[PDB]
Amino acid sequence: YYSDDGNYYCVRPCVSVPLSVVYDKTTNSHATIFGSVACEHITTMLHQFS
Amino acid sequence: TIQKVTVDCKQYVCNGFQKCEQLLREYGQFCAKINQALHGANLMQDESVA
Repeated sequence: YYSDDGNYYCVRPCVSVPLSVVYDKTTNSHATIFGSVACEHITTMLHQFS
Repeated sequence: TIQKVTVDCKQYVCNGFQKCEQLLREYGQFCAKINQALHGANLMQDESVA
């Protein structure tokens, strides 16, 4: 898109980051993997445990 | 080996729109079956590698 301000922007799509759940059935314990995502992006796009 | 791929069936079919998501349910429990089949394939691949 060629904007009115004079800048050109590449427009990508949105609304989904990859998520996996590690599950241990015997101890009923679990953990979450945000695959291919650095922790900085994760810590940015939530509001204290969104 | 082959590349291990999984599919977020709900996101792939309906792209997040709720009107689509409502109508997805008249087709059996299709997305769960897709997920289970891909999970089993990837698990068999991992056991083969080991």
